[PDB]
Amino acid sequence: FTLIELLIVIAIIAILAAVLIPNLLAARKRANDTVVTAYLNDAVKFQEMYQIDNNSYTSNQAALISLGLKSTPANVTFSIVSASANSYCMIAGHSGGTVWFAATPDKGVYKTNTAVTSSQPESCP
Amino acid sequence: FTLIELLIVIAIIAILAAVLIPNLLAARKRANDTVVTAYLNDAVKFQEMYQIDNNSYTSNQAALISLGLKSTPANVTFSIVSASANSYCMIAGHSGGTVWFAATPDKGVYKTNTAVTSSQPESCP
Amino acid sequence: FTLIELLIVIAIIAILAAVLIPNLLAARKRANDTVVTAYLNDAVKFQEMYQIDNNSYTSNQAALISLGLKSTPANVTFSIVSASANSYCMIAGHSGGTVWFAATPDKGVYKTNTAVTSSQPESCP
Amino acid sequence: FTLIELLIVIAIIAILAAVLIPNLLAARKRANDTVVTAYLNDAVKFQEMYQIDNNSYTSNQAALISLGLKSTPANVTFSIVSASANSYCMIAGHSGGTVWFAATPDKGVYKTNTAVTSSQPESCP
Amino acid sequence: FTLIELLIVIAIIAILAAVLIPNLLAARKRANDTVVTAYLNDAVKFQEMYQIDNNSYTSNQAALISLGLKSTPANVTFSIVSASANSYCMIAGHSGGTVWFAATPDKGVYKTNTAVTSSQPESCP
Amino acid sequence: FTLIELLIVIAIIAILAAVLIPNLLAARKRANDTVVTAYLNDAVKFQEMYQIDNNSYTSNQAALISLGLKSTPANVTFSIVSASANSYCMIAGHSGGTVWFAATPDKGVYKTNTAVTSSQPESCP
Amino acid sequence: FTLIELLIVIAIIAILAAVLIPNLLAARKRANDTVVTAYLNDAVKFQEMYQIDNNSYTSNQAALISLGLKSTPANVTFSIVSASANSYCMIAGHSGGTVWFAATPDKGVYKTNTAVTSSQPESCP
Amino acid sequence: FTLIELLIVIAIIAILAAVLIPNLLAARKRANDTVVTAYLNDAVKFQEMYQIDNNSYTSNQAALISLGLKSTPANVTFSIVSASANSYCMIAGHSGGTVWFAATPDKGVYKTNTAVTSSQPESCP
Amino acid sequence: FTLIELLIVIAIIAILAAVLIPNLLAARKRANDTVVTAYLNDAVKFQEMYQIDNNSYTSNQAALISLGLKSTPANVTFSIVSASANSYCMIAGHSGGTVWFAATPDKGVYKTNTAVTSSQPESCP
Amino acid sequence: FTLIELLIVIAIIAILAAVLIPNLLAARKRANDTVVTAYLNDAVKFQEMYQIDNNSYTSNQAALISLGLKSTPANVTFSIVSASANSYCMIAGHSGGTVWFAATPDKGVYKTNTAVTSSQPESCP
Amino acid sequence: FTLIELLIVIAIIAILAAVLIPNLLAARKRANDTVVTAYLNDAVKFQEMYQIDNNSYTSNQAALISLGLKSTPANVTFSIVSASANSYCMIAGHSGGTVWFAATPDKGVYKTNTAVTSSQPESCP
Amino acid sequence: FTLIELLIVIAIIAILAAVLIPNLLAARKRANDTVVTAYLNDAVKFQEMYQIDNNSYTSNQAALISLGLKSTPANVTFSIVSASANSYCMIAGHSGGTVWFAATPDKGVYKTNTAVTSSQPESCP
Amino acid sequence: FTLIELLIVIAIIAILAAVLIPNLLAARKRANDTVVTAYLNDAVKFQEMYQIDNNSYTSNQAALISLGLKSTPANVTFSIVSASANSYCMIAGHSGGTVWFAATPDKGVYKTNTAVTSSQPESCP
Amino acid sequence: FTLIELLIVIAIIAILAAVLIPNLLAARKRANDTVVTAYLNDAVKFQEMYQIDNNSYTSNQAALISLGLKSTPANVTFSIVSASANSYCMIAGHSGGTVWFAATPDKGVYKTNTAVTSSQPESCP
Amino acid sequence: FTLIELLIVIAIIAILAAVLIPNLLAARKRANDTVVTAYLNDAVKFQEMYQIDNNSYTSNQAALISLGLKSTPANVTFSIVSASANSYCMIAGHSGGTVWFAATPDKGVYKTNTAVTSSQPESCP
Amino acid sequence: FTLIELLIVIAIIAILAAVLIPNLLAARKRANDTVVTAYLNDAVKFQEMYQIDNNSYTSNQAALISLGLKSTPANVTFSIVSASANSYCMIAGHSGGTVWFAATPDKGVYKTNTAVTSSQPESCP
Repeated sequence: FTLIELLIVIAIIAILAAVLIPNLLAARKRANDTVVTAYLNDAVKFQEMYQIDNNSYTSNQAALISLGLKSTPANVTFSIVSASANSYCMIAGHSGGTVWFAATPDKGVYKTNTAVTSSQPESCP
Repeated sequence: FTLIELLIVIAIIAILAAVLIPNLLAARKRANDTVVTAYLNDAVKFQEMYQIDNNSYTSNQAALISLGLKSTPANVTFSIVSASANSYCMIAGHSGGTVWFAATPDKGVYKTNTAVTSSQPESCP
Repeated sequence: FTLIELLIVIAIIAILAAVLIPNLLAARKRANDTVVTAYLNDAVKFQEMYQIDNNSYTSNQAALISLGLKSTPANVTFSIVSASANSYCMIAGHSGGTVWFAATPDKGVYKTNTAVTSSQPESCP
Repeated sequence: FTLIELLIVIAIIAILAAVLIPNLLAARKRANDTVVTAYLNDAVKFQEMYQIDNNSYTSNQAALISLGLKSTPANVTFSIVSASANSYCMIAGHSGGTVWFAATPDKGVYKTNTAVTSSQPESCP
Repeated sequence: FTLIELLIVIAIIAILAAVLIPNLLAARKRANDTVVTAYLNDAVKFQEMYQIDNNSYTSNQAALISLGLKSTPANVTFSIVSASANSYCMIAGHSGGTVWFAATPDKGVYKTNTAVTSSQPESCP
Repeated sequence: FTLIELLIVIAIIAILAAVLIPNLLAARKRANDTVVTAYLNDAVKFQEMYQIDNNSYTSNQAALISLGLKSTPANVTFSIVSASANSYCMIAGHSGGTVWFAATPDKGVYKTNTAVTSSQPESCP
Repeated sequence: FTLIELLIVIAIIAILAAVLIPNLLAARKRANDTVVTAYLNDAVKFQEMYQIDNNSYTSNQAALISLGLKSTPANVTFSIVSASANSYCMIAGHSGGTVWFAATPDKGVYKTNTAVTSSQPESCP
Repeated sequence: FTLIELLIVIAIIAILAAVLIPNLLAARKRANDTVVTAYLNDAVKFQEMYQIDNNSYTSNQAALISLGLKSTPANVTFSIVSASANSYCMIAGHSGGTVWFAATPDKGVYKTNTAVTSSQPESCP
Repeated sequence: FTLIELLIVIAIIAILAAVLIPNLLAARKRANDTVVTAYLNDAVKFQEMYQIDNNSYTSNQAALISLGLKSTPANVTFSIVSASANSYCMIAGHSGGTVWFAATPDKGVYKTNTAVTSSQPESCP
Repeated sequence: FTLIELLIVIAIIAILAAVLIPNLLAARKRANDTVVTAYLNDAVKFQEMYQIDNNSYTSNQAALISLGLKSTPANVTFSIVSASANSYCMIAGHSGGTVWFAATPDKGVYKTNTAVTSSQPESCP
Repeated sequence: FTLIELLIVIAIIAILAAVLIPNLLAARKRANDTVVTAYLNDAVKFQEMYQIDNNSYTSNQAALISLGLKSTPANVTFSIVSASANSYCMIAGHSGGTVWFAATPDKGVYKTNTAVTSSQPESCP
Repeated sequence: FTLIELLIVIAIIAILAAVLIPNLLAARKRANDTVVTAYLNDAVKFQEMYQIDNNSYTSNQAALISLGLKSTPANVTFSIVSASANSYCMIAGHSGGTVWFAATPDKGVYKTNTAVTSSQPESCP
Repeated sequence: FTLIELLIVIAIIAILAAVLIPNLLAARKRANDTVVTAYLNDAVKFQEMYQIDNNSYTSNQAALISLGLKSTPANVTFSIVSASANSYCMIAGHSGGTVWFAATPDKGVYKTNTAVTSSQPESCP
Repeated sequence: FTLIELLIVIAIIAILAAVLIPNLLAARKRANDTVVTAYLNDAVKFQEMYQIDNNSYTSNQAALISLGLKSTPANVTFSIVSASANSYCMIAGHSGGTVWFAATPDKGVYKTNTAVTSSQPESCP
Repeated sequence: FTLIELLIVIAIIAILAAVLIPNLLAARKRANDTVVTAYLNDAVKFQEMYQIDNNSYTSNQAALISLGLKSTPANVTFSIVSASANSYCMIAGHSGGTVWFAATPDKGVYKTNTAVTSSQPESCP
Repeated sequence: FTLIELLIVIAIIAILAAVLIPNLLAARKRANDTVVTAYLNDAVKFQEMYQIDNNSYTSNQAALISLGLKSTPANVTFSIVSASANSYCMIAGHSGGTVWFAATPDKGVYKTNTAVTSSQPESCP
């Protein structure tokens, strides 16, 4: 067991420790988008359930939570823009996500061009 | 269980969440037309019942409701234009519908070219 | 139970609601003519009953009503034109009827070319 | 086959059931007068037949019935007032008729101003 | 086939189940009036048939039934008020109808202001 | 257009089909009596015409038919009982009538207590 | 889009497929009664038309069909019991109906206690 | 609201639309016979009125119309065959009737075996 | 959340998307027959209304439309074959229906063996 | 394949397992309301079928089941409050539903303010 | 990067590969029931369409397929037991399903106690 | 920490990197089919919505998009073959899918034998 | 090859053997949570499958295992707290995990504050 | 630099060369199990993909390889036992592994008691 | 301490210095393959992340680096051959490695027969 | 044994004692880098474990140690710069190492240009 045989093993550990460790930040961004997309997909369901009861759409979040929807997820900024009798607009996004996600009845849940680092969209596209 | 196998599953969920969610706003428009058509179809019946009693047609809605007709539905703007001894004209429409629906004795319950976003028709075609 | 199966059912209800509802205004016009023809047919009888008593025909309606004839029907404009010792002429019509109906002893109760929308005939044909 | 098509048919039956049914009470009054006039016309004949036999007129009804005259009709109040050698007076009337009918030789069978609801005339005009 | 696509279908079924189901109670009221009007119209005929036989009108119902008239209909309170030699008065009404219907010879079969919930009229107008 | 709206329409048709159809058998009985009364009234006339020619009354029917009287009507049993020089007796009745009708010169054409279901009267009352 | 979200959607489809599908067999029974009642109502009319021509009622069906009546409907057992000069009795019923329907002139078209599964009534009540 | 519930409702409407619609052509034939019988009954009256004036019967129709008789009805072929001093023969029939109707003084107004589709009878039976 | 759990969910969506989507073309065919049957049922009514006015049946469609009948429906080929004084024949059919529907007074509105893909029937059966 | 690459995959599975699993309890509540609404909609139909037979409404459930209605569904408390000759009131609700559903003829099938956790309504609004 | 760090990663992959892979066979059973329920639900519709045409129910499957129904699905044993004029019985089941599904008009499409591993039910419950 | 212990760890990473990485291309093909099936399923809905408005089917895509349908998905070649008044044919497929998918009203959305690498089908099977 | 060169190699092996060996106990805790989360996620699925069959939720585990669920995993304490008709509560945890995991329908599968070293939660939060 | 200082260094190299060299054969066994588990996990996926296409499971391996699955790995004996329409059984194992691994849909991929030195299992547990 | 004892120690150092020094070049080759395999394994992940965003695969490397991928490693020649919408091919290799490594979606990351001393492969196998 | 033979042996020991003793300080520097790289590699793991629990990254070291991470190694200056919700930066270095080592999620554990003799980096590159 030489020093050179130990020294080359130390050299390879430095190489393997760099390359084999994956990009963590990028992997979480897409998982964070799934949380935003899932919560908006759930939000659309409980909007339709409130439409059965009251014949309208909710401006406030507490109305949707009372019917059955969960509380806002960790590091997520859910915010309903507006809700008329026969329409709605719900913007939501994760802090370390990719982009903001809108949610309307005609277009469904989709993603906008605005970044999560930038400010919240005033109205959905 | 790799990261790539998880990553592609996250990618497919984003695709399925977009395409499988149907157009909600469009689906409700036709259901809203059925509510307007049904209420006008009911309104025509209670107009004929008032014709049996009083030998005339009602200008006011409260006369039709007293005989048996239900109250005006949620997000519906029912409004009788005019009602002579031997005729009537009743316009009605949903706020998030397609178009206004007229209701006369000779033509029955039919739909007009005027949109629900536009103002109420003054007289039926 | 799909959305398309519900959507086609909504489409067929719109078709059935248009075609199966009959022409109400036209149906009442002929029933209104029967009321005018019946009242003139009754008016001819009580004219003959007054002829038994007084040996003449009545100019006024109150004389015919005193013998037994009913009051003028709802939305009907009965009006005796003239009544000599050995003749009479009685025009009558419904507001939402087809045409005016005359009533003389020689021709009986018949219908004239003048429309109910137009003014009352001065004398019977 | 709609409910509205059935409902309007029910409405027209109510109209036709009112107007087409004639005045029954008035129609019978004139037929009842014919029964009184016929019985008095027959009574005058059998008075002349008794004049051939006895050279006088009958006070009692049974004398006229013995010669051939029929019994008093149903709901008729026949009553001979007086009968001298060369004259007679016979009042008669139906209960649901118009007026009392007299019967003398000089004037024949005629009708008086006294109503059938009012009491019987003591002597003929 | 999403949950939201099923959920909106459940929402529309709730709307269609409310509006498309017509007013049953009101529809039967007018049909019940036709039964009362028809039975009184039949009762008037068999009163005239008894007038041919007996020269009077019937106080009891069993006399009219013996000639040919049907038994009293289900949930109908037929009742002859009075019947003189030359007149009659017959009140009748359905339990779940609109109003009581009278029947005299001079006025025919007509409807009175008294309601079926209220007590039976003592005499016809 | 619901199933319940169709089902109630089927229910009302069953009610209207029962009540509005009149008693046919009873209506024909009185018309059949008019045929018997008319034929006996005609038979009395041609008996008087034979009295002008032969100075007697006919026992056989063929003698009356030769003068001008029509043949016996359908479902009618005309039969002359007896005919002396200065009198006659003629019984007649319809198979589906009410009662047998006699016909003598002194009493005219009248109806007897014997029913048409029962056997023919041997002699008139 | 989870498996549990798909699995619950499959569970609700099984529930909706059971409850929303109406009772078809029961719905047709009442429609089948309308066919029997309508055909008997038509049969009564053409019996009266044959009475105008021949002065009797038809035993055979071919006589009624020659005048204008339609052929026997599908899955209906029409059968005239008897037909005298002044009466008739016509039993008819659908194979998958409720009960047999009689048809006489005095009682009109009515339904009997005998079931369609049981044998045909020999004579009407 | 299922498709099957709508589909069975469409099936029942097809059944009810066939059976409930009565035979129109046959119903009019008997009404057309009444028009021919009425016009011949009127023609017989004005023949007797001409007999009072001229001591004969009319060959031409214009003579009867001048006295008071109406013009020939729509779709009716009135035609007087012959008219001697003390007799007459008048054939008449509707185009869509049953048979030709004769009219003589001895037999009155009666119907012949010749059909309306076949040619006009040369002389009355 | 595995790939296999996502993959089986994709497999079930393909199965549910095939089986749950109903036959649309077949469902519309019967609704299209109702439109043709309803329009012919309406056409028969306005033919009878023209018969009241003119004492004949219409060859042209514009005469029926002037009285009150609606315009020809979308994708429907209405065409009156012939119309004599006392009869008519009206063929009609939808482009994507089942068969052509005839309409005569004696047989009512019925369906023929000729298919809508095949040419129009020259005359009704 | 590092431990950190496995560890982050375990972290994302925990996130996806929380968010993607939908609210099951809320989804079933609306499906349970459809079962109650469907059963009451069916109950209203068989109430009208009993009205055809007996001319009344059923207090007991076994009468409705004998006509054709299904047995009470699983975890549903159907209960008829009252049923007069011309009216009815039927309360029903699911154990894990939203609210109780009433069912009257005038208002149809509707939902009340009373919760399914709370006790059954004594009478419908 | 040690061997122990690789060895524990291999150990966790074995654990995750067992637990995260769901029960595939059970998931397909319920999807297979949906295919059987959907095909029977479709089969019930085309049975009603054949009832409109032929006034009966089909014993053979080829008759239902000719109207519009699809071919039998993969690994499904559809088989109509019997079909009278006013009823039917249709058993069907998937090879890897749960139980056999019946289909009658009165009970609708329901599931029986017989297993798919066991033989086909001879008649529906 | 030997070189051989590092060397075997490098050897196992090469094995795990090959086997644990799943088939990505195959996984996307089935997800791409879901996008095509979903878009055709949506296309069928908006074809029925255009049928409600215009009483026909659309040849152009822009008509369906104006009603509410989304734009064509990424790497998808949607193309309507033909659209008559009462039918349609819509072929669609993904570039990296499995096969082309047709969409007609009678057969619904189904997959054809033609591959996505091969050219587009001219007409649907 | 000196002793000092061997001695420093022995010194570095002691350093590398300490630092490079990862925390095994902590790595397994999160993998153990995945086993508990996966088994509860599977348990929720088979609870919904039992809800399809029996219309309730299971108290016992053997009912869920009979449907298809696997046996309880090694070193896992699965235990269903309660299961009403329309709800359930299932606590589960690994012996060397982090915390207990609950599982209800409304909240899904989530983790509680109670530690695995501490006793089992009596009811879920 | 003594001989004893060199001699002890030679002695320590002999000790370090024995202890520091790990068990290679045992380390590969678990890596070989991962290859078998991964290939069976992949085999289960492509079995579900063939189920989408053909509605069955594959007996032959070439069918799975054609869809996308890789060739059999080096020193691995993959072998499908049986594959019915709704099930499968796939045994596989490495030559220098631990035990044979089965793969069914209900149990997933699991390991059996049979050793790789022993013969292949005939059927999976 | 002799010269011979020193001389033999010098002789053994020459032997130990030859044999104990391992093959360095060969040890690095396999570590260099791990760097290429790791970078391609990372490259495959960021290709799937670009597929989520743009619905395609990247031809240029800068697109993958912008998403999160690291810069090309030292002495590594990464080069994307081609990238269509639904596929890709990425060759990469180390200068002192063994062979070139390809990377496609269907086959994953694998090694080719071409040596690193030889030129770069034009397309992947 | 001469003095010169001893003297040359003393001379060679001085030469061998200089050359054969390796560079100790340099050998430890690379081993010290492995300790820093290993501790940062461990620190990255327990940062991801805290992200599972709290949905954030730790600023303090005591939070990471509580989860399972070891205490700071001897002669190592670990120090977390900052830690937002979705990112972190951790600098660490040995006193007798080469350079400071950073540790972020996107770049992994890498080495910076700053020397260990120089002061600690304020933020990672």
